[PDB]
Formats: sequence, structure tokens, C-alpha cells
Amino acid sequence: SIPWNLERITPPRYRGGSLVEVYLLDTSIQSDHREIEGRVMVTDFENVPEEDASKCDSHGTHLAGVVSGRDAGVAKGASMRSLRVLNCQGKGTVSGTLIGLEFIRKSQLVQPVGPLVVLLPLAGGYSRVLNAACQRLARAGVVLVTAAGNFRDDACLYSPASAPEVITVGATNAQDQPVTLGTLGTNFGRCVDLFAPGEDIIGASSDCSTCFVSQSGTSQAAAHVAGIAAMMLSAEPELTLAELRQRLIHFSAKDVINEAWFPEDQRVLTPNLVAALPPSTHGWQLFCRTVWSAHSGPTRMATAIARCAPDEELLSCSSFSRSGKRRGERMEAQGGKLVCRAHNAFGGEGVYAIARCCLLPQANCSVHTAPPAGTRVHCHHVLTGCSSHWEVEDLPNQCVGHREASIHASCCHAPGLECKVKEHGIPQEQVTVACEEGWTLTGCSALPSHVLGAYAVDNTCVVRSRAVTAVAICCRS
Amino acid sequence: TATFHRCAKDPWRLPGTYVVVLKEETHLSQSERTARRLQAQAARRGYLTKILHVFHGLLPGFLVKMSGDLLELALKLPHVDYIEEDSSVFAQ
Amino acid sequence: FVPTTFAC
Repeated sequence: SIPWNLERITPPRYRGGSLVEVYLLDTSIQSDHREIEGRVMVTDFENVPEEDASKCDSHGTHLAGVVSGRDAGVAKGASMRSLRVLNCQGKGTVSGTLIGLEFIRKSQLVQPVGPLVVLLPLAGGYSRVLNAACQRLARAGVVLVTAAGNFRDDACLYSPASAPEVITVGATNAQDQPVTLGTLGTNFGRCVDLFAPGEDIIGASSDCSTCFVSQSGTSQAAAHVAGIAAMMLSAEPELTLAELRQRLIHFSAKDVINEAWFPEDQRVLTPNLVAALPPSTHGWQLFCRTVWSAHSGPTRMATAIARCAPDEELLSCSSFSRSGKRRGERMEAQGGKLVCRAHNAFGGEGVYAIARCCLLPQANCSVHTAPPAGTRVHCHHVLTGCSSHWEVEDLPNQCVGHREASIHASCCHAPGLECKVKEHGIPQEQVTVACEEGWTLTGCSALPSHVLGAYAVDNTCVVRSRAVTAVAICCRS
Repeated sequence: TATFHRCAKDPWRLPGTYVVVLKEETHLSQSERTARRLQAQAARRGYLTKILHVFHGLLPGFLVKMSGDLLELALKLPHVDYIEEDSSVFAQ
Repeated sequence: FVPTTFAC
């Protein structure tokens, strides 16, 4: 009897949202539907373009029901407030959306409440101004959740999906696979934070005050994550955005997506995560996440930069290019904070910088560098990461690099942190080595036959080449 | 130093309406004066304009209904960071 | 999929 999607987000051990308010920006809604009656406040904010009734409020009503619906909702308690920015054809404007977001911020300033979650179940093309408004609203301390988009395309080409600091959600089906419908389907790529159920999702139907309908889309997926976030923020109201994102990643089902569904180049970039509620089992734990930069592009001196959130520490830095035409990476300070920078090679199509960003309070972390010597440097403190860059066209708390490369060790004073190094090598397109259960991968690199790059996938270090050895640095409390 | 942007997805563009985004620290009073200034300068050139909204609280700036002909002029106004042509968003 | 969901 439990809808498949609500079972899917139920953790393997289990036992809301009322302190939290969820704002919805959408079509008009049927606020008297019995799923949501008394739970949604209609603001009567409206900013919509001219067209060009059951249908007028179908989309919004269903999503309000996914978030908070008494029978089929994720966060059955939760209070919602709705703004109308989509017309009867489901069409809105970037300007109308901006005015809506501004309205939410003004409401908050005038009558402050607790944590706010804003669900943006909509998409247009990449918009500088829409992304900036989302970022500013996120920085003001509001949580934003958006749909990845339904075009079976790179979510970085769409807004608010592409917007920095917003939680962007793709859709998976009952078989935990990315939704595809012909040439259409869930968007993907490095701007997607995670996936959630978004096919055949039962919820309130505005056809009649007690009716239900199954709908599909990345908004339905985004609505699951908005609900999960509302519950998480009710339990732990002081979470920063970075703490909330790390929990969402951490409590997700991992490696359940067949990445064959995605276009080849997007496989490495797309997180293999399906959202789930936190378990009843939960003491401090080390949370880390992998942050891919935008591609540097092909300029000879191009650099890609991957950054962590202000309250996170960069524990390691790796890089990847598909050609293997690469000058590696280094950790450099910037506004008094370490970032991961990767360098393109001459004639390279470009590279990605890949940060490992972790929640480590009381950490004092530094970088120890040695210029080309093979070349070696150690934390003379625990080693959490090795990086190496070179300026040439081609070739024990210790990092070792190529004799012609500079080598960089990330060293942290973090008492109460235990770390170990696990190695694995083989004859090979890809070699792989995973940390043990209960340990957190902090760093991933290849021993110095021609490697494309290295990157952490959850707690597994992956090395890609054209006698390769993957090296994982793993830590725990 | 002010730049112009419009939607790469051509069918989703909505020409004739522009979001004028001012520099981060711009004050509401400055946004209002800048909007009035655009309208006056436009009017001297024979153009009708309409200020649909003045933004403050997240981004400073304004929404203006005008011909794109005026964009070179608008990009030279004080406080302008960039201008974006309005475009469509859709239920997902 | 319903057509209220663009562009399904």
C-alpha cells in the first residue's frame, strides 16, 4: 500500500518539518484539496505571462502533495506557502521568478520564522541573473531545491538547475534508473547534486478534492528532496547549507544507478546517489564530498578551480582530462582559504579540478610543497591528500611524485582523526580501491601507465589510464 | 564594463523586456534614480519605456519594458553591472 | 507523464 517512492526513501532502519516552512513557486494550487487543506497557505503573490482550471492548478497541487500531503507526502506535517509564477500552460518568466524569490526574502525580513526551504520546480535556459538571485538567497541562509530539468541534457545548461549553492535534483524510476522517455528524461551531469524518485509518483490531483494522480518529472524528484530537507532541518535546525548537503549525500543510496544510461562523458561527472531519509541510528563523524569544477576549456594556460563551502576544509585535490593532456593540480590559497586548481596542457582540450571538501571543525590544515627533485614531501599532523603539478609538456604521511613534477601534501592537525593509506595496482582502463566501512575517503591519487586522472567516488578512489596503482587516504574519528 | 546577456535557447527568449542588474552595493534610492534616468534619456530619443519593477533585497536593479535599441545607452548608466533579456521558465 | 509537465 505504501507508494513505491515513499518506501524507496525509507532507510534500512527507521522509527515532520513543522519548525520549517517550505515555499513553493509554481502554478496556482487547489489549496482545499484534502491532501493539503490547512497545510498550504496561498500567498496570492502572482507574476505570470499571458497564456499563448483543473489544468491550471494540476502541477502545483501535485507537488504540494508530494512535499506535505497527509497520505502520500514526504514531510506529512510540513507548512507550505505558495507563490504563483507559472500560468495555466505551466509557463513563467525569469523576471517573475526573480520577483517571487525577492518576495520570499522580504516576507522573511518582515516576519522571521525558522529554517526556510524553497522549492523551484521549474527550469529555463542558463540565466546569469536567475543564478545570481538564487546564490544571494542561499547566502542569506535560505535553502533552495530545484529540478534538474527534463531534457535528457546537461543540467549546467539550465537555470536554476546550474545555480551555485542550490540543491539540484534529478529523477530516478522504480528500478533506481535515471528516467528516460524517448529523447526526453532526467537531466544529468555535474550540476546535479543527487537523484530522487520522479516517475510514477502518486499525489494530490486537482481534478477533484479527494482525487490522486501519478505524475513524473524532475520537480517530483525535487519535491522528495525538499521534504527530506524539511525533516532534516526540523531535527537539526542549526544545519548550514554545507552540513545539510553533506547529510543528503551521506544518507543517499549509493551506486544503485547504472551509469550506462548517461552519455559517456557525463558518467564521471554525475553523482550516483538516490535520496533517502536519515535512519534512526542517527556522535561526530567525518563527512566528505567530491566537488567537480567546470571544465577549464582548451586555452594553453587554462585552469579549473573547485572550491569548498566556507565551513568546509579542502582535504585533497585531484584532476581529470579525457585526453590525458594534463599538467596536474595544486592547492592554492584564495581569500585565506584553500581551493583546488588544475592545469591544462598545451594542446589539451581542457581539464577538471576535483576537490574533496569535508566537515572538519578544529582542523588546522596546511600544504607542504616540494618543487621538482623521484620527488617527495611529507607532513613533518595527518596526511589527508597528495597532489602534483608539472610545467613540462611530458614526462608514511608522505606524498611521492614524478621527478619533474612539484608535489603537494595536505597536512591537517586534527586530533581524534585516524588515517590510513590503502593501495591497489593492476596491469587497464580503470583501477579502483575503496576505504573500509566506517572510514571516509579524504584523498585519491595514482602512484607515478599514462593516467587520465583520479577522483573519489563516494569512498572509492578511481584512477583512469590509457602497472597503475590507485592510492586512497582514508580517515575516521 | 557592463555586459549584455540573453537566452541561448532562442525560442525561449522574450525580447522587449530587460532586467537591468546594478552593482552589488547599489542602494534602492540609486536604483530608482537610475531607472528614471533611463526613462528620461530614452524619452529624449523618442522611445517609450515602462519600469515594471524595482528590485531590492537580493539584487539591486529594475525590470524595464523597452526596445532593445536602447541597450547600448542602458549599459552606460551609472551602477550597471549587466543587463539580461527576459526569458521563459517552465514547469518541470 | 502529463503535458502539464514540460515538455512531456
